[PDB]
Amino acid sequence: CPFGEVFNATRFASVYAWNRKRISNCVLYNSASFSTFKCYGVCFTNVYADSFVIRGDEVRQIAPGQTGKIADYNYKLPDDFTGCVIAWNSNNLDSKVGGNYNYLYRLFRKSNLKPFERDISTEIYQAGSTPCNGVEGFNCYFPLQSYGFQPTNGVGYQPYRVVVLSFELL
Amino acid sequence: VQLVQSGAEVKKPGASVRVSCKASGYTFTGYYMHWVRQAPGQGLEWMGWINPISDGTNYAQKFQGWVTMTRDTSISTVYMELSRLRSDDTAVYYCARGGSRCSGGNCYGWAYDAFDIWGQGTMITVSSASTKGPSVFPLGGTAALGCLVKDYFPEPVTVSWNSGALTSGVHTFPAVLQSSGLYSLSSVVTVPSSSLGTQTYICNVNHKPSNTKVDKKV
Amino acid sequence: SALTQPASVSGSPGQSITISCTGTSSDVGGYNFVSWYQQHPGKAPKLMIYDVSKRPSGVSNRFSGSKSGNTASLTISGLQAEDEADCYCSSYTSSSTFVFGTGTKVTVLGQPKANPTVTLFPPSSEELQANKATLVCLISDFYPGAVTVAWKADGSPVKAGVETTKPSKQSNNKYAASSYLSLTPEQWKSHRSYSCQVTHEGSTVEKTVAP
Repeated sequence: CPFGEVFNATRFASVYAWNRKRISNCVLYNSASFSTFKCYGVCFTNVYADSFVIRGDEVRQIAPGQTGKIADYNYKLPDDFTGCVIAWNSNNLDSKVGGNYNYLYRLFRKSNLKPFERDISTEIYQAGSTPCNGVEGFNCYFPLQSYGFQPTNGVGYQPYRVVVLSFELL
Repeated sequence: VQLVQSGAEVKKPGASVRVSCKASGYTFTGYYMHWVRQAPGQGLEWMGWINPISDGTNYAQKFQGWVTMTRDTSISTVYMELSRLRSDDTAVYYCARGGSRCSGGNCYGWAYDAFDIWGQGTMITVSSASTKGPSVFPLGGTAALGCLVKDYFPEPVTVSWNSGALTSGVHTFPAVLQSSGLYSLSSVVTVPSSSLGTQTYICNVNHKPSNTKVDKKV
Repeated sequence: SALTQPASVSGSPGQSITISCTGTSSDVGGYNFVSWYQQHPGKAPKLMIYDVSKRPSGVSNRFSGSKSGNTASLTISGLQAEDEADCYCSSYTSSSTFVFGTGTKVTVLGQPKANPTVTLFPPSSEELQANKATLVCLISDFYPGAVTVAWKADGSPVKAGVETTKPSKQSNNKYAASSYLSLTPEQWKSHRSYSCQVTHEGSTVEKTVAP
């Protein structure tokens, strides 16, 4: 299957517009190469693959019934998570000098998600009876913030790529 | 964590100007990018800001439309345009950093904490005139020699005596806009009287926008 | 869009000074987001106090402030001539915008009255061959920074071609300024002696140069 297309892919999208390189019509643990390798639950029919930027703390987020920013306001899962997840570093790739703004994550949103929606809006998150009309400032914000990733970040603050391999069996 | 603005620029009335603010050493997108105007003698008038994450402007009710703020991600640089320039837009325009980390508990904090390097904007009709550098000779304990630099436009002019670490009592007065749209400063020195006839004193005047280097002996 | 400071505050060395920032029930009332900025002449602003009371690192503990009701305060303790500046206050608004106060000059009393030292130069003979001429009067190291400048021509005053700066702080707390005299080579050579005469607190230093 097209793994070298999906996995070792020079650009990965900010989570706010998470990729779905679904494959079809077509060991990773052993000889260790990656940080988080969890095959939760454990032939497939419809297999789903995803990749986005996160730091090294909040891999915790992407899981059934798990609570916080990249679960809540970016990418949330159901409670019966059958699949394999491959998370691993990308500090030598995702960390330029004096700022890495090539990445983003959704901060401001009224509600969390249900499982597996994508939502990409830059529409100004309504905060007060004072309107926004797109004119931000106070009572009117910009929904996202960038990760601003950079290299000396310790064990907590460095970008780590993720592979989500969710499966659906009709 | 450091900012640097572009240099002073002159525009004839009716034109516009590009004015940039450049970040170094901190996350350029987490914090907002504001801009404030200080005309000569007046206080600081907030103008507007720009979200470095892709777009987003708010202005104050006197600068709207004709001021236009934009950014670019590649070199961590933000830009401000002044359309429809008229004479009392001549001012000093700061870019300001202070902004949208959070509204939560872990992270927060407002109030512009990193300003920048006072980028002038001069609006006049007069054309670029170059420096005319006559000397001013000395008159005995002390002595005061200098270089007069006359009839130039625009600011600034860099003066340095003997072009290096010879700066005992170097005082280079600010120019007055003479009543013709031209400038004129003066760089006076204080030197011992016994050094005269024995040491050679040579100012270095350099006016960039007319490509003019000038040296003379006093 | 209006937050009200006094234009002018005057404090003694050692003493404390109060600089209020009025704002009615919009942003200074219910929004604990008053901020104070300091500005020396020539220099860019500097963050004195953010978040009503807190201070950012490097700023002396001598500075302090609170905010209750419709008045925000910034108090400088143990004053110094080092502290003499423009101190602006600042808040953000329900109007989503950002708004500075009118600005407050601090003067710190008790500084030595210093007289101007005056140097006067003659016209530049190189310019005489260029068919122009300039007298150069340099006024340095005076306080308080006020100079009336008058030019003379062997006794009677000359009005045209006199062009003078407004007094400006140098880097050692005393003031400084220049004056120049546009002059025509025929008028310079015909006379006996022109004079630069500077007046400061009623003073009579008058440098004079002759052909």
